[PDB]
Amino acid sequence: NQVEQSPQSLIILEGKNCTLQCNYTVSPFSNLRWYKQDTGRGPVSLTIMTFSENTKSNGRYTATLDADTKQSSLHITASQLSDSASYICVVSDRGSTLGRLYFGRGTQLTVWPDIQNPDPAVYQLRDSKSKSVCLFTDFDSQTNVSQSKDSDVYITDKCVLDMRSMDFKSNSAVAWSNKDFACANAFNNSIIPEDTFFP
Amino acid sequence: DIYQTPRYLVIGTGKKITLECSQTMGHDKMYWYQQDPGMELHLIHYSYGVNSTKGDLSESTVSRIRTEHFPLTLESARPSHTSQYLCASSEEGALVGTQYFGPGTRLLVLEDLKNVFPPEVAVFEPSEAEISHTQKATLVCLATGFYPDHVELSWWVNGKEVHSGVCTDPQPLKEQPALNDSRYALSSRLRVSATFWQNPRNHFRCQVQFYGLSENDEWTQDRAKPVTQIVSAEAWGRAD
Repeated sequence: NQVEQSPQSLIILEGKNCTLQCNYTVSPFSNLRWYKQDTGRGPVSLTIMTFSENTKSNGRYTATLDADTKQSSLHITASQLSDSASYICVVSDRGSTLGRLYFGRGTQLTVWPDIQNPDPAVYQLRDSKSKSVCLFTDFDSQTNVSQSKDSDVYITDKCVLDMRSMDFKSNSAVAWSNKDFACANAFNNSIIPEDTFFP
Repeated sequence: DIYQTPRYLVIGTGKKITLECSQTMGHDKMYWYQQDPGMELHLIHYSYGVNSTKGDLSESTVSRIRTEHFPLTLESARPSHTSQYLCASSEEGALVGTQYFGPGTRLLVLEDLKNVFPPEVAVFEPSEAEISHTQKATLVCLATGFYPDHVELSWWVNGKEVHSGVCTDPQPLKEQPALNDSRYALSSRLRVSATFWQNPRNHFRCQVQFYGLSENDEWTQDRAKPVTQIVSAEAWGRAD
């Protein structure tokens, strides 16, 4: 590939800064752009740059271009959950009629909420009566919760939830089964902390 | 803006497909991209202008007749085509400009449609334990037994869609992951203040939009045809 990105992926807490790297062998050079592609959605143009302009700014994003060393950097300031996405470095090249674009493999960025006061708990949601659900919530970000097929029991991946009026953010995960199933069964001691609210 | 339809399409082998791309921005240059999962974007077709017709990647054809419209066509469909298809345009710049993208189309070509199933949606009301403890109420929605993966889940409170306090699984779960074609399950959470939930005049509705077959499609099975459709579940706030 003629467009290279670094790192492959990284995970940061909200409010912190990160820098993404891009290196290219594309010749002759024309221009450099950074795309932000949210999961499942289409790419969004952030910044475009040429050899003449070594810097560009869009919001909390700031891009840099060194044409000599053929390298570019994207700097995110005060990261937000919405920043989680793939970041694509796109390099443009001069042409006989018009243009060519070289897309590099994106850098995966994941932003986690910074949870000041964890209040981890496991609740049982009233059965619809129309399988029953268990809710593991308020745990901090470091907690690893993934999907599980044992046996007719299911567990989902943790997900961040933002209540904007209360400036509140929380992580949650859900588990359910048709069967014997109880909430203390769905989430066992691994992984839940030693202090976890059960009723 | 820039528009694309359909968002999700599932279709059988041999059938003809047409994908819509439209822009009111009056851009002369337009692009089509094919993107596989964890794949880079691939230029498939592009057009300089209003008669201009092959990209860097090599069966589909594109038609540019009127400026605003740049549809893409697959004459005969094959599983090989399964992928996401993005359309883009370009603004004014030194004679590529700024590139704008549509929402894209997730295209799934199956040889047999017998496996397609509609989802079942269920809402689960907040626990009393959570309310008194956190002074907050979380509702959970489950959509299950659906295939293919084409789904859009949304929450509607008192008639209006709400994005705040909502979390949805990025990826759906396979119910039987050992199996290649397997119906799915997807959950979502809506969290609101306790008093809010404790108001009985408050209505909560979890909606899943399923993209299935069409009336045009053939169905020989016993169960009702799994056509595109909306499946809902609702709860009314509970006074304690």
